[PDB]
Amino acid sequence: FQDIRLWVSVEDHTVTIWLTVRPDMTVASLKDMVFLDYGFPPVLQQWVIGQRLARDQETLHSHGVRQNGDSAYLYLLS
Amino acid sequence: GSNEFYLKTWSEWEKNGTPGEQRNIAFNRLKICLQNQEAELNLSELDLKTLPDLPPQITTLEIRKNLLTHLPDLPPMLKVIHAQFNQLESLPALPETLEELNAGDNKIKELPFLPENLTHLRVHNNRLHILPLLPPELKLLVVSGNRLDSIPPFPDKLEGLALANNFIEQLPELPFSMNRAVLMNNNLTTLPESVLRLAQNAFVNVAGNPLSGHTMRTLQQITTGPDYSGPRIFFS
Repeated sequence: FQDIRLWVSVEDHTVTIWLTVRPDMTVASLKDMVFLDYGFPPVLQQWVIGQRLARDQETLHSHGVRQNGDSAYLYLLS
Repeated sequence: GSNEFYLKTWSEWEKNGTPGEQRNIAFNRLKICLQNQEAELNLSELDLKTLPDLPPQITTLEIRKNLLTHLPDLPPMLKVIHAQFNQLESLPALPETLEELNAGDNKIKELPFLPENLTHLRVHNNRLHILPLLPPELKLLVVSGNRLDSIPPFPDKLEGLALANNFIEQLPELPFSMNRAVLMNNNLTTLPESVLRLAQNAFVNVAGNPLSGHTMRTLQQITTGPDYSGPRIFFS
């Protein structure tokens, strides 16, 4: 329930963004946060966190996101 | 004697709701709030359709996810209002102490005057056609999903801007303080030159705008150049 700083590499052209997340956040809620803050529609977001393609209902905690500076890759679909 | 007025009003209000409204739980929280002189009133997620007179000492009003169409007068020390996910058609006059206002996901048609200490304004998913003049300490402006035809000039500490899914035809010049600008799905045909002067870590999303051919060449002559050090601009 402490904030985590997530390093995100976005590839559609690339950009690196810093997100602030909570470990109990679902991938669905992450997609919603990024939709509002960056404009990427949830249906077009594909999240990779540690060798796995993250599914909407999985938590960041379940994918090993635990400490500031942890990384995720975001790919944007056509 | 002041307390009796409030307890009486809340008492009367508790008995006049519809059966879905969790008025009894609200009455108890208001009571605890007033009698402990509590800083935050949290009536969120209590299916309320109106609110009564509010405890005058609160600095945070947490009323998200109810069914409110209007608010009562806002107590004059409020610093934070979380009113998102209601059915609000308008907001009352805003207290001068107000710093954060979240009224996203409502039905608001126009906003009242924005007070001079406001730093965060989140009013996405409303029905706004125009915005009030923006105050000088504003750091975050979230107005995506409205009906905005135009947007006022940006004050010079604005760091985050989201105005996606509007009808905006012209974008005012962007201050260097801006690190994040969501402009997607509007009616822009040109961009202000100041967009190229934002920081290298800055982000601009301008997808879904009918940017002209000359605009596209003008910008990409700079953004595709080898010595480019301006922000990352997403065009699609």
